[PDB]
Amino acid sequence: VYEDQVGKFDWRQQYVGKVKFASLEFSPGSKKLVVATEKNVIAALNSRTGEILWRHVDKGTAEGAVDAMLLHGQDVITVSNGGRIMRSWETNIGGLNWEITLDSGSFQALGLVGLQESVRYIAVLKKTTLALHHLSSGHLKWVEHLPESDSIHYQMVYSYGSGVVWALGVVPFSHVNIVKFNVEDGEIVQQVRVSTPWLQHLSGACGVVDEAVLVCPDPSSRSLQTLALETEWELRQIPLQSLDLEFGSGFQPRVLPTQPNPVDASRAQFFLHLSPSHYALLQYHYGTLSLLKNFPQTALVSFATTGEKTVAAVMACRNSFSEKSSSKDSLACFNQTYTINLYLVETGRRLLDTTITFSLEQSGTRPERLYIQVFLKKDDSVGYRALVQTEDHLLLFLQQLAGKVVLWSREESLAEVVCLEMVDLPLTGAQAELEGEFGKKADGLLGMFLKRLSSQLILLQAWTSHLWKMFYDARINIDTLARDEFNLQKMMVMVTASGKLFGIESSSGTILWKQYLPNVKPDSSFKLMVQRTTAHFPHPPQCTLLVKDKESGMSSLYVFNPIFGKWSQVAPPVLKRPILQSLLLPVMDQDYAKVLLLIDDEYKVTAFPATRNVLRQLHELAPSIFFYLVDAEQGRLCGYRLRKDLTTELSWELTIPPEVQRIVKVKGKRSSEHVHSQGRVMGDRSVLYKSLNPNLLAVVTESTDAHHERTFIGIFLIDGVTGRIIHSSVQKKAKGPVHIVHSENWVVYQYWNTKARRNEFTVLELYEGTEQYNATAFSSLDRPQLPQVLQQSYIFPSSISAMEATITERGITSRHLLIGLPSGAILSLPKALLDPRRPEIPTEQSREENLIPYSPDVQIHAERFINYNQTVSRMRGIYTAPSGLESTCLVVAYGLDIYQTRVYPSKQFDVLKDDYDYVLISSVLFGLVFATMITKRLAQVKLLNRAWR
Amino acid sequence: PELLLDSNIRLWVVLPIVIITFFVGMIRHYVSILLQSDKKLTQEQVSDSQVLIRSRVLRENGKYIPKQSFLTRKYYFNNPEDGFFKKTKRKVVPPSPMTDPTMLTDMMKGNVTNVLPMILIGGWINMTFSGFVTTKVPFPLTLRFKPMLQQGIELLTLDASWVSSASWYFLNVFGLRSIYSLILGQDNAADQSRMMQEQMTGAAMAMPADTNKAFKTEWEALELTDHQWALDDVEEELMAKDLHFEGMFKKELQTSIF
Ligand SMILES: *[C@@H]1O[C@H](CO)[C@@H](O[C@@H]2O[C@H](CO)[C@@H](O[C@@H]3O[C@H](CO)[C@@H](O)[C@H](O)[C@@H]3O)[C@H](O)[C@H]2NC(C)=O)[C@H](O)[C@H]1NC(C)=O
Ligand SMILES: *[C@@H]1O[C@H](CO)[C@@H](O[C@@H]2O[C@H](CO)[C@@H](O[C@@H]3O[C@H](CO)[C@@H](O)[C@H](O)[C@@H]3O)[C@H](O)[C@H]2NC(C)=O)[C@H](O)[C@H]1NC(C)=O
Repeated sequence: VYEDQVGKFDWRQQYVGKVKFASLEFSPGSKKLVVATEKNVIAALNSRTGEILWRHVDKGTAEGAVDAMLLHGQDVITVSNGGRIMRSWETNIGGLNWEITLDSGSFQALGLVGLQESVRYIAVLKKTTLALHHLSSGHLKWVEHLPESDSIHYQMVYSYGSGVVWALGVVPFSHVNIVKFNVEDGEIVQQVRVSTPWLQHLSGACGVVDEAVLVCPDPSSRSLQTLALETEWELRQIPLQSLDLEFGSGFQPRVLPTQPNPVDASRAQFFLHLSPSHYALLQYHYGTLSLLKNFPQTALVSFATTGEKTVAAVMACRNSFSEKSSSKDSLACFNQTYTINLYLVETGRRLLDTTITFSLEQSGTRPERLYIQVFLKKDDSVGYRALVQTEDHLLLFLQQLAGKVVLWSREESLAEVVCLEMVDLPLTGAQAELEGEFGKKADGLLGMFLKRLSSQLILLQAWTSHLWKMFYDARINIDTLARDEFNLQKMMVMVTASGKLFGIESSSGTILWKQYLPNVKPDSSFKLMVQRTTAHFPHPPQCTLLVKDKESGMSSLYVFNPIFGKWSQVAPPVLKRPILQSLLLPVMDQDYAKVLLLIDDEYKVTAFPATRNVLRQLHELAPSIFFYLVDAEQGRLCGYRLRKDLTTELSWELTIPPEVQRIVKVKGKRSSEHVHSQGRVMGDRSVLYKSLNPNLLAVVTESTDAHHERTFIGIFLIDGVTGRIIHSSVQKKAKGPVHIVHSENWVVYQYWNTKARRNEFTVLELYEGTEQYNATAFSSLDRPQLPQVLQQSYIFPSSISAMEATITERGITSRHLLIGLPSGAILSLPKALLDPRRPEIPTEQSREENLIPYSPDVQIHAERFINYNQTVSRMRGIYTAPSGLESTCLVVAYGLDIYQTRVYPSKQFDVLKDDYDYVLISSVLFGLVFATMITKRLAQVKLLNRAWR
Repeated sequence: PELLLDSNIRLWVVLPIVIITFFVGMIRHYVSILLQSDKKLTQEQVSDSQVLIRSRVLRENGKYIPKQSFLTRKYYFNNPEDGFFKKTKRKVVPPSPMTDPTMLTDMMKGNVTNVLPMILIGGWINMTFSGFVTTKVPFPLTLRFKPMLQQGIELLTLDASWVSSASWYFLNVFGLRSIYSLILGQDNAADQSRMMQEQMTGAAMAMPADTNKAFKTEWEALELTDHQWALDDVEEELMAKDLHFEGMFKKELQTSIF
């Protein structure tokens, strides 16, 4: 069936990380565009269309990061990790050309060295070790040590086409040593010693210009040092009088040199960074300096070469411009508009054809990085493509001259997703009309009759209009966003760690709205929750978002709309210390909304929707709400509770030794979960009652000490109501990543054994006896009993990156467990297979009722593969949302890409069967009538003939 | 109320099944009428039947008859010298029913095996729709009927109230059992359950399986019966009143002559 419906109601969107090292070479340039991002993934985009041709993902915990990336005519070279493994890739195809291992050093810089004709070797300089490898094949022959390496920092390695390799060594505050070697064999020629007390950094700063000219700025005395590595003896200090001498007080000055690798020689032009934004192109001939084109604003600049001519692109904030403290605004209609202009490098000419103008929509984002791809065409036309990078995470491409400046934009901030939720659609016009027409407060019989008559008349008019439309025929999604009989299209909100809110649809998958936060630093805690639903009219939907930091300790709450995007005019303030925890109260008040309260570090309850009836209901509840807090470093499990109005009191306390055990993860019970059957059939006919706990938390603790044999891992089951451990399970030979999922009454946690290289699967289930309790009111104050705990063991030959369970509204269908694999395919397996009631020896009644003999051998069937073709490179998490029919769950797997589908728990029992031929049914239906009418006359004539004869 | 269903499964299953069973019953009735064939009746058997009717009528209505003529009839029937039933003897067929075997056969034959053809129809209908949910029955049911009721849905938590198309049509068969006679009449032969079972008034009521034995049985039955002249009691009308002849004589004026 899956082959027939390839892409009917599923979609996958592939993304990549933030662009770090992107090049815009390939003079032929059919569609190739290489990008190496900061998440250990190297991708290739298309200039024309924009799709991904070939991408590769190695790592992403802490190793395999890209450090440097060089580019030859057809072959690309890059170094991963920190100087251990280096592999070279291709652009015409996708794969590995060659690989090379390095020694144990600290990667600082690499470059290309050409013997006499072209590049034959690459030079890699580490903290102390210096090496040189081949570019075509992989061979290490040139490797040697430097004179002084301990108190010496080597950076900014420059190479010449003559055949001499130069190396610059600048210590933080002392002297400077420039060394040089040959290219044929390792031979130290001579060493230059120069004293410079104001030379502090050299990694990114000083550049090489002209032909071995070292130029360095100095804001202390506001001067320039120029020295010759090739010839001369010492440096020559140059004062800054011919141009405007304006160096920022608290700013280190930067140089922007450029030297084409294919060309043995270099250029004599370079940009100087001044203050926040002050660039100036100047040329150094021998001792005289010519400055021209004193750029006033020049927010960003870029260099480019195509042939013997050099181009410099300048990005300015122009469109009525009004410059603020650091940002730039344009007061005409759209605001935040920028222009790109081309300039000559040899002279200071400005092209009259190159004039790019584009504006952004969101406010706050500013350009960060930009590349330029000039190419010669025709005879007297210069064409170039600019790729401006948005401040947070976004890519954009511009054309030279067309109808629209923006060609393709890819959202690169949709990779790292922290929290995600799904909300429904408001209503349908006819449905809303019917709901409003039914609404009656107090009326008599005559009134209801009149209303019914009016509704009937409206229905008749609608039917007449419909029939007219049929007779005639016989002869923006944001605006509509209507619902249907089975709600399958839902609006999902995604939150990025960067701080961007994305609203995408479930059916199509197009970006509807996207909002930006003022400022979000890395590793921030996010939490989204929906208070007001969309089923009602009287007030717009309300969605709240909590965000807190780690370093400073700031907590903020936002109240926005998940349907449109505009935020409401209601927001409480936050004071004291950052918000610790939040809880959603099921009781509703005010109009149709839920009440939210938060706990401060001063142990106080703050209510979000301040309302007299809200506080009255909260006070009437009083000793009914409990709060448990969990600590990892402190290792202290606390329980507080509300008393009378608003105050904490310690009720139950637990402590765990941090040195022995360590807290890792804590899962609980979902709020939206309903259990249909409260008992289970047993061998003969007897009922068995279960043990359902709405208030029960599970703690997973591991061992701090890691050894081959000594490994401690266990699960604690504690009630949040009263401190009382139900069951404490412990293993002895398990370690590594452990995943725990909690369900109706069964816990599923997986581990890895060191004694035997395998992954063991433990299923825990809680069961009561044959007699039931009160069974009308459940409370944890009472119920002084201990439920039976059942454990079983299985084998799963995989890693299980993610695990989730399909959750349905009523809970009548089966309970499938979705498991992700490192490959990317997601497999769904039934819970019945992993049942604790698996008899070892085949028993008569056991095999008679419903049971399969126990066998610890779980194989991965290829038929039970939801992901047939579309795969997820990194499965961070999977979210399952219950649909509305009965047996339909929407599964969305997030991570490096996005993919959405529908999972069928047990085939289908709510929708009409697909293979249902109506021709046969209609033919039979008509033939029955035809045969009845045929036989009627036969019977009549038979009766008449029998009577007469 | 749960398990929200589509509006396309009710218009493509319920109505088709209802019309299917309705027209199947009607077609069966019409074909049963068409296939009915007359049985040949021989003159001697006809005469035997008429003599039997005459003797039975004598047995029933014998009070309002003269005693002399009644004894003449009874002698003509009995007549120890010649005897009509005694002399007139036709061919005899060897029998086979026996006391205990037939006493048991009265129940053994019955109508036990007349449900299978309807089961065939239900099986075909269920084969057409494998995984389907037609309707729910308000009547609470026990979980031991779920295998017979659902028969194609893999659900153990679901209640047995939700029925499949098989039981839906099965209940549809007997729902119109008393409705078929409403349009046809008292003598209806549209019963879908009893397909092979012949249900009719019955051609040739008289069935003289053994003419001689029936003759002897009627001969002894007519000897047993007595005579009680119900005419001898005429005094009851003697002392009475005559007011009904005044009765419609009033209402016989009102009609004129056409
Ligand atoms: C099972 O749990 C339920 C709920 O806890 C118990 O029903 C509740 O029982 C209490 C105590 O008998 C009732 O409180 C009553 O309050 C009135 C005043 O409102 C007072 O006059 C009585 O003396 C009594 O204290 C409460 O109304 C009742 N709730 C309901 C909904 O009936 C039930 O007794 C428990 N059953 C067992 C076997 O433990
Ligand atoms: C996994 O995805 C690949 C694509 O990357 C599938 O190969 C392509 O599959 C599509 C249909 O899924 C083929 O399209 C077909 O084209 C013919 C005309 O050429 C048309 O008559 C068909 O109706 C259909 O549209 C496409 O040709 C095919 N491409 C190749 C190179 O084979 C692949 O089948 C997928 N794997 C599966 C389905 O197991």
